[PDB]
Amino acid sequence: HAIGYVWNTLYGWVDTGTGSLAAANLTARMQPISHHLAHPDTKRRFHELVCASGQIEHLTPIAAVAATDADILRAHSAAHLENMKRVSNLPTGGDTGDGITMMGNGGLEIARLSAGGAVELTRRVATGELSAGYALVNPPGHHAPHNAAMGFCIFNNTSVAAGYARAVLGMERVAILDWDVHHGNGTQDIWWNDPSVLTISLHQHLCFPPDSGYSTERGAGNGHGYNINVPLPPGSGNAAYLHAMDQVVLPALRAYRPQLIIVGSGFDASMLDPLARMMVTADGFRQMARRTIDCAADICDGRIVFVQEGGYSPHYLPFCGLAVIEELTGVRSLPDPYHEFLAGMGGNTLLDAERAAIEEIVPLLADI
Amino acid sequence: MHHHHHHAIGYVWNTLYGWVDTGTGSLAAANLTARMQPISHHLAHPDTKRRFHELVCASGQIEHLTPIAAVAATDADILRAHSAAHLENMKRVSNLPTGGDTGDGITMMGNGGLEIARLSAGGAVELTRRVATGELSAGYALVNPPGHHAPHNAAMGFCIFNNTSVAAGYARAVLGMERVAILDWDVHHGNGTQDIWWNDPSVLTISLHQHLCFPPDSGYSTERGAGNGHGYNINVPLPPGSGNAAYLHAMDQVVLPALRAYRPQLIIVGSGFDASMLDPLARMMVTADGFRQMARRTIDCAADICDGRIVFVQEGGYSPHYLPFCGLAVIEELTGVRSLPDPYHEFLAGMGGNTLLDAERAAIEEIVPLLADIR
Ligand SMILES: COC(=O)[C@H](Cc1ccc(Br)cc1)NC(=O)CCCCCCC(=O)NO
Ligand SMILES: COC(=O)[C@H](Cc1ccc(Br)cc1)NC(=O)CCCCCCC(=O)NO
Ligand SMILES: [Cl-]
Ligand SMILES: [K+]
Ligand SMILES: [K+]
Ligand SMILES: [K+]
Ligand SMILES: [K+]
Ligand SMILES: [Zn+2]
Ligand SMILES: [Zn+2]
Ligand SMILES: [Zn+2]
Repeated sequence: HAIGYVWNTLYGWVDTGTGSLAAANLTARMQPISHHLAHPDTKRRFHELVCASGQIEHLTPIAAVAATDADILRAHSAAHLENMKRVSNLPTGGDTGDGITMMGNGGLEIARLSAGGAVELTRRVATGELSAGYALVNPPGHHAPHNAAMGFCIFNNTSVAAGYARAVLGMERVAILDWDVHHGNGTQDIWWNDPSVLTISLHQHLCFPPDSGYSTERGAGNGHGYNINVPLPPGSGNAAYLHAMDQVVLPALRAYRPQLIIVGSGFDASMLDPLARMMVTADGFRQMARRTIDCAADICDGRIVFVQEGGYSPHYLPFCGLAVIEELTGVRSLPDPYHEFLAGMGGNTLLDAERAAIEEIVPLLADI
Repeated sequence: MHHHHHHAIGYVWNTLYGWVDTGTGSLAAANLTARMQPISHHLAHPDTKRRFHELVCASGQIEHLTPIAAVAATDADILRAHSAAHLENMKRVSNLPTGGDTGDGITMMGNGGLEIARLSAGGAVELTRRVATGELSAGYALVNPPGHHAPHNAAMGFCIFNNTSVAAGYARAVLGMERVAILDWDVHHGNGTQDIWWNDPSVLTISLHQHLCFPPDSGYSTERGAGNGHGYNINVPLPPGSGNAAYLHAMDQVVLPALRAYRPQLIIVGSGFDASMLDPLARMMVTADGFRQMARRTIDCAADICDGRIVFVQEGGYSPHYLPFCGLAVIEELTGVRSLPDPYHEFLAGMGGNTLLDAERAAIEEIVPLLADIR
């Protein structure tokens, strides 16, 4: 089966400045650093591993096409789009609104290519040209709500893709499964009132954004029951994540019957990620991808599009990401070289608090 | 500003601590067959600790510190904590043209790397000596390479010599202290320190750590020492996700009672910051304010029981962004000069770790019965 793969060189050129997360701040005594948390290198190393592993030979490279204004407006307000144009047109770019998420001059180009990468892959998987794909995009998306950029996200890539599959490809139902460790508040916002896009987020409870991602956030109106948050406790590893998959996510998808499953695929739930406290290993992500791809095979003719979200371990992210790619190609050519080191650390036993957190969500399936 | 409210607080930073060659790998070596791409910043790159030093300076804290030169630990110093075989092996590895593998396949010394290892251990010793004479009331030795994994007869987990054990050995043998406590709050088990003082009740070793984080299969509460040393090793393994609340409960329910029961003449803290909320090498949720409170508690304990004699010795910690602020917070508790906020405080404050969870309470409670056997 033909597996689409998007990497655009510019994805690795996203300028993350000289700060750690916020900018270098002299009065705060936040010393400048050359590797920002969100530095594009982590995602670049993933791409390079896809290549150096030989996975790329089993992949069909798909060129990103710049997401058009029409594309973006299917997920975002006109005001946000205008604002991003405004910010990117600034001489040296600037603040997109949150004081953290920066765009350099002409940075809109990369934002368009990131969203457009998700769209082009979605387009080609929906035509049946490809069976599935991974769009290794950057900047990420899931924090961008309808009317803003946020949390390194300029546009909500997966929502742009979903909105494309809905409006252009005429699909009635699309699901976005987001397993980036942070809450997909942006995706939740965009599709809040809309039952034609089921939005599911697995995330460390209150990791980022603050005060966001409670399971009580279920959508509104016609969209009520079509947003599912699965907030998990810090220290949740493979057992908790797979339990979440098996108890909530896959039942949710099966209940909902999407024509397309889009995965907001971050790897910041990994054992080694600085930006959360979760204990997922490459094998955990492998199993999560395997489960979702199989579900897609069962319920929507295998139509599944992975779209890169977060993840901040330049050491370990590439192997987490590679594991996902291997599940897509079915070519398994490399061990996770950290497996031995991480295997004894824990996370593979479903703890009672993990179980309880997931069980809280099971009643919500009834409303799908 | 020349009227200070603190006594002399020692501070050790030697330039070479920032020059430890960590190579081109992430954690183990970059390995082409495994397709582990080389990387410019190894997890344990010295920049993280250098950034801590530069923040000590740039914040103005250095103006409230008494800079203390590291002196190279002598063979005699090292030998109070390590075997002649280990010392000789480190000399052998450091004499190799490009140095090499110290034994475990990850812990490397370049040629002449022994000089830095002696300076790291010697930094802890020098500070300890100068607190002991009363010249300094307390101090922070911002040493590198770290120590706590190195047992009597090996280098391990980036540790060449067990710096705090070298310091404690010196306090025992040279300063004639009868009892020394080593409190190790680096997030990983202090297996090395535990090993060194296993049979010896004259050094109380306490480790708080993420359960089985590193080393594997190490750091159980059943590891209690042996012979006359039985009851004088205390492991407090904690669940992943443990934050300020668990750590401070650990301090209050186990650590401080342990120290009070033991009555050391000196407290040495193996001070890592890898339990921080943003560290890649553990899953703990300690913030700078958590470390502040741990430091405050431990210094106050030292004030109460051993005339304030407390020596902090740097261990691990892998957030170049956040470690400096964790470390700053601790040093501010030494000087009482609280002159800089944690700029990450609000970002991290709502993430959690500030509620003592049942599993966290329960893990700590396991250790409480062990206090009864302390001295
Ligand atoms: C890619 O393989 C590794 O991860 C590498 C080698 C290893 C492999 C397997 C095991 Br079970 C243990 C170690 N492990 C390490 O380099 C472990 C470094 C220890 C980090 C802890 C340092 C610290 O802060 N101690 O307090
Ligand atoms: C020093 O201040 C900060 O750390 C900075 C700003 C901030 C400050 C306070 C709060 Br309550 C929230 C955010 N933090 C962020 O903007 C957080 C963005 C990173 C997390 C999202 C990345 C991701 O992978 N999302 O999926
Ligand atoms: Cl002062
Ligand atoms: K919806
Ligand atoms: K998520
Ligand atoms: K002992
Ligand atoms: K420890
Ligand atoms: Zn994320
Ligand atoms: Zn002063
Ligand atoms: Zn450590």
